[PDB]
Parts: sequence; C-alpha cells; structure tokens
Amino acid sequence: MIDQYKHQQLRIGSVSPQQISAWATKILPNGEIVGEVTKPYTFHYKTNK
Amino acid sequence: RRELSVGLVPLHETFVALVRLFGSKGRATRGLEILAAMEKLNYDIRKAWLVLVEELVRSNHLEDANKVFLKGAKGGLRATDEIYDLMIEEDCKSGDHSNALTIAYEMEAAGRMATTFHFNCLLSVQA
Amino acid sequence: MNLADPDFYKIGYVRSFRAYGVEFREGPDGFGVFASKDIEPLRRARMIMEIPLELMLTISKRLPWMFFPDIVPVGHPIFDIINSTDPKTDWDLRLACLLLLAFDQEDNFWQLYGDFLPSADECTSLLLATEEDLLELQDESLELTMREQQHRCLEFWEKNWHSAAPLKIKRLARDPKIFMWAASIAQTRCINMEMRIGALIQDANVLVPYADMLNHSFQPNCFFHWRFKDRMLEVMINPGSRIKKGEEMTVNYLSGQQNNIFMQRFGFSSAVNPWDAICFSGDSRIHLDTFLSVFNITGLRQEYYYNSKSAKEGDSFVDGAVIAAARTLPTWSDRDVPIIPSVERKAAKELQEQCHEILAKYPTTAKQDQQILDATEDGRRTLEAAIKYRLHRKLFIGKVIDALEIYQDRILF
Amino acid sequence: KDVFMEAKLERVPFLEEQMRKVNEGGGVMAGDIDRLMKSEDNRFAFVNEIAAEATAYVNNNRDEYGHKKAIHHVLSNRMNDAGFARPEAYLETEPFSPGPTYLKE
Repeated sequence: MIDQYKHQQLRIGSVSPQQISAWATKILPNGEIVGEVTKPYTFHYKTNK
Repeated sequence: RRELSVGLVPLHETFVALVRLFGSKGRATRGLEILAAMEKLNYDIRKAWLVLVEELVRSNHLEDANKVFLKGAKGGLRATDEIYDLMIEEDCKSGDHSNALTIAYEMEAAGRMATTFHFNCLLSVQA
Repeated sequence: MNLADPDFYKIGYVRSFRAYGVEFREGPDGFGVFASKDIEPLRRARMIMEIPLELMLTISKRLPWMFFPDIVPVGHPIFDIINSTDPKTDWDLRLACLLLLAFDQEDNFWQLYGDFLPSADECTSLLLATEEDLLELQDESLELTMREQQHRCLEFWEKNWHSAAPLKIKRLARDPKIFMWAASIAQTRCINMEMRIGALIQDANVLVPYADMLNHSFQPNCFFHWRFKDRMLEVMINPGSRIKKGEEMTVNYLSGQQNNIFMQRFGFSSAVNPWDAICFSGDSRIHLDTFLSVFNITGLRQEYYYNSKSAKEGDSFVDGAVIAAARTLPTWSDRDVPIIPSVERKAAKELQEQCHEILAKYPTTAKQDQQILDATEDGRRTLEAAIKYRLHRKLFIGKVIDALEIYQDRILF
Repeated sequence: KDVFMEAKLERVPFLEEQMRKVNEGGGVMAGDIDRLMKSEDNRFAFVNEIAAEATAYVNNNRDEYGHKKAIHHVLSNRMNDAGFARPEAYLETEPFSPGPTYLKE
C-alpha cells in the first residue's frame, strides 16, 4: 500500500542585501529606481496625502 | 477496408493481428481506431489492448506505451501481472517516475499489492 | 420445492438471525436456498442471511487451537485429543470432535440443529460408503485415497476411545460409525475464512448453520463476507445481477482447483466441471486461437468468457466441458501471429482425429457403456452417486469429443 | 423441544406510538448511519467517500439541490439498495398542515 506522499517545506534564514533590494526596488521605464525612501515624510501637513 | 463494405464481421484474430503491427511500427492513434471497432462489435478489448501495450514497449515507443495503458486502465480493465512488472521497471529505467508512480497507484486499485520489487524500481530514480 | 418447517427459521431467528428475501425449501435434497420476489440490478451488493458468530464452531487453522464461541470448558479432557492431532493434514478430525461436543453439552444451538442435518442414511460423502460401493467407481487413485481416508479415522478412534474413556469423552461416540458421520459433516460443510474478531485477524475453519444450505453451482452469484464490528457472517448478492422469483442462488465451493477428484471427494459429483479435463498427448499439437474463436470464447485462462452477444444464437452447445477442454489440450500458438495455417492435414482433421483415437470411446477400461446411464435404482444415498460420477465423467468425455469434432468440422464457416 | 419458542417471540403491542417519535427526531437516520458504518474499517475514509459522492451528485444535477441535501440523498441511495425503503433524501412532509409553519415546541 503506497501512501499518498506529500512533501511540503518551510525554510527561514537571514537575507542578503541584494535580496532586500530585489524585494523592494522598482525600476520605472525611465530608468529611475528610487527605492531608498530618502525622506521621513509620513503624511502631508496639508491634505492627508 | 473491404470487410465493412461487404458486411462480414471480422474475426477476433483479425483485429488482434493488425494491432500487433501498429504497435510494432509505432502507430499511436491507429491502434485506438481498431479499439473502437470491438467497442461496437461486442468484443472485449482486453486482449487487444494487452498485446498493443506490450508491443509498444517492445519497440522504443516509451511515451506511446504509457498513454495507451493509462487510457485503457483508467476505466475498468484488469491487466496481467507481467505487464505491471514490465512498465514499472521500464519507466523507471528511462527516468519516468511520474508515469511509473501513476501505474503503481493504478495497480493497487485493482487488487494487486505492490511488493518490494516495485518499490525497488521506484527507488532507483528517487535516489 | 415446498418450504421448510416453521421451526427451521426459528430457533436460529430467536438468536438474532435475519433472512430478508430468501426462504429455504424442504423437498428431498440439500435443503436449498431459493429466493422470493425480484431484486433488479443493484450497485454494490445486497446483504442477506445475517448469521452471528455465536452460532458457529470456528476452530483455528493453525496452532494454537482456539474456539471463539467457547465450547470446550477449562480443563475438559477433549482439548488433549485435539492438541494431539496432526496439524495441516486432517482439519476434519478436530472439527468432528467439536461437532460431537456440541451435541451433549447443554441446550446448545447445535443440539437442536442436528436434526436438520443429513443422517447416516442421507449424505453423499464417500467416507460413509462401503467396500464394494467404493469399488463401483471407474478410478483407482480415488479408490486408494478414499480407502486410506476411511482409515486414519478408525485409527483416530481407538487412540482416544479405548476402554478407559472418561464418561465425558465417552457417550460422544460409542461406535465408529457416528464419528464417521461427524467427520463427513466436517469435510462437507467446513469453510476456511479470515475472521477479524478484535485486533486479531486469523484464518479459521468454520461451520455455518443456515449458510451450508446454499447449494453449489460453478456459475455463482453469492459472496461470503464477515462484518468486522458486530461479528456477523453475511451472504451477498453479486452487483449487477438480476434475481428471479424462486430460482437457485448459489455460492461456489472450489474455484481454481477441480479435476473432479477432490470435488467428488467433498460431496456428490461434478456436473459441468469447468476446470477439469483428461490429458491427451498422443499427437503433436492443435491450434490455440481457433477453439475459442469458433465459439467466441474469451481467452485469459484465469477468466474465460463466452460473450453471449455472439451471433444469431449460433449454438446451444456451450457448457463447463467446452470452457474446460478449451484450455487443457495441446493448443499450439507459436508466434501468436501466424498465417493461421489452414493445413487440415496438420493443423486440423487427423490430429484431432488422433485425439478421437486417443479418446477411442472410453478405451482405458470400458467397464461399462451407455447401459449404465439411468439404471433407475435409487438407494443408500451413496450408491447411484458413484454411478453418477461415472455417468458425469463419461458425459464430459463424450461432450469433449463432440465439441472437438464440431470445431474440426467448422473451420471454414 | 426447548420450551421457549413463543414466550420469547410474543409480539410487543402498543408499539405504534413508539414508531413515530423515532421518525421526526432523526432516529431513523442515526440508526441507519451506524448500520452503514458497521462494516467500514476507517470512518474517515467512509466520510470522505460520502462527501465525494455528494459532490458528484451536486455537479451532475445542479439545479435540484438546496432542499434535498444531497448528502441525505446519497445516504438514502446507499440504504435503499438492500431493502430499507428510506424515502428519497429522507424528505419530511406535513400531511396535516393548512398553515405555513409548525411551532416546533
């Protein structure tokens, strides 16, 4: 009686900086990356945008 | 072609002879064409499908052999134990675990219980 | 075909036995199980003949011996008789001891069920026949085996009933002809099955009241099943099988083994015997894919079929003899894809004519001939039964010859 | 010979009222489920087989279920092949109801 094999997995480990960059950086067609999030601008003092 | 034109019902040996040739040469869909005939002439396809499956392995039509056996054995079609040993070993010889495992699962559905020989064949490619 | 007495269904019915669409008959034969009403085709199975475990004997098939409806008391001096019995050879002896014990212990169910069982004057088993009646049989190997088997039970009667015989052990068999009745009953009505009682899967030889009445036919329509939870044996109607309003419902005794020398040993005689034939030799070989082709017999020896959707009722000449002699004969096949050589000088005619010479109308001894059939004399319930066996073997040989000559005549349409 | 033939077989009367309260309380289904499970080895496999058969029933003839409770349908189908009349889908009626709804205690 061959049983219904079911192989699942769950790994965990520290990420390389390249992995984070590939996670977050989005390159526009113009060539800009701009994934750094330079300024700490939470929400405009103006309209909540 | 003249057998149906005249109206005489062909013999059991008649269909048996042709399917042996088509399997020997590698005819994939041609064998199924005859298989429909006995499905209308009140003739069982078990012997014809057994020899057709076995002949396709006697030539290097491994992909054809799995397709014909799986289609016929998906429904109710008991197979001789010799065929089960042949395809499980042959599929594992060329690295066809996906086809071999399905046949082994199909074999156990029809009563026959997998022994150490079948597990040994599977372990060859899983290793 | 008259129904059985009302007491037959009861006594067992009071002990939780339920039969739904059957009614046992009383006419002179094995009581017989014939149905009523119609069932129509079904999907999986229809359960019938609910038989509990308490109404059994079920001695185990291997050491140690255990009886789940406990009959032998603790320390009773009859377990020593059984434990001294040779295993794997004579399972019908300890079973006979259990049957004899279930006749004088208490108001046990078998104390009442004994009356419906066939008596010494009844029964067909050869263990109750005599010397000249065994001699009245066109067979010497069977004669030797049955003469030895009438012994080996005389021997296992004086080893445990010899002038010491505690009254418990005595009074069970005061003479060596009721022990023969018990031995014959054990031989005829024992069945070996698997019994899952609790966490124990075991193989055992069992005796089943109300189920042995199911007569025999090599074309069966009944299964034996053992319900694991409530410990009940049940007969099951086959899936996709229509049932008439009083026709026979049968369960096969032996399958995959026959030759009419062991079935006959176990009772009556073969009628169609789909697994027996006579060795031919004498010739070179006959073709294989024409004997099953003229009658449209399906191959695959383990499972032979006739395909009733054959022709415009081509013939009414198919039987167990045809399906048996279609696979026990030379049957040359060669490459299995030949030209089918219609060389009637070699592939047909003379070769089977040689078989006609080999079967030279009973050439072995021919102790008797057509005169024997229907001598019109019934007596002792064991005579006219060896005669019946001779009749059926002669009929099988004759019909095999007839089928062979029909085949050799019809090779051209 | 044994004098208990009819003393243990006399029919108990007054059973007609103890035939109905089984039928609206779900007693017939409860006593049929165990008889269907009397031969099964693993109950989970039996439950999964019943669920798959009910799924097939819903797929093949969709536009009937919503009232019939196809699980009840497959249970009745399995119980109806060995006698055991068991009306279709164990459907309950209101023989005496010139009104829309019972109070239900």
